[PDB]
Amino acid sequence: KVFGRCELAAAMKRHGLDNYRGYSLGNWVCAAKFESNFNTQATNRNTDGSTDYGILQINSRWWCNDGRTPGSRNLCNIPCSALLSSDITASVNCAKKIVSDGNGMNAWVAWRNRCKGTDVQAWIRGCRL
Ligand SMILES: O=N[O-]
Ligand SMILES: O=N[O-]
Repeated sequence: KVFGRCELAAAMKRHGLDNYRGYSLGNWVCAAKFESNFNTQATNRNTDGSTDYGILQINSRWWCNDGRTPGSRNLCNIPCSALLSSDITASVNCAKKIVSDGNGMNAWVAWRNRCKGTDVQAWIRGCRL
């Protein structure tokens, strides 16, 4: 599923991401835009053989099991395919664990490079939240 901007913002708010660990809703929408273009089916292979999955491009090296990343961890206790569903519950819950890990949103390369220090509130402007 490819989410609309305000549609994703609303789902993220409903799932409790707005100000989670002090990151405003705009930060999460910005990250999702640049990680996956709001597409829940997005997948990208990393150089080390792991893969990033879903709207927030959650990585199989640490967070999920894709049956092809030998020696990796499954810290969110899910198959990586659960991250590709039209329902973002699994992605959101795993993202909450990731952002709590110690590095905050710097865990997301796209966020650090394209969202951090910018006017992220512009990503939720015009939405009925
Ligand atoms: O969800 N339409 O911006
Ligand atoms: O992601 N474990 O193959």
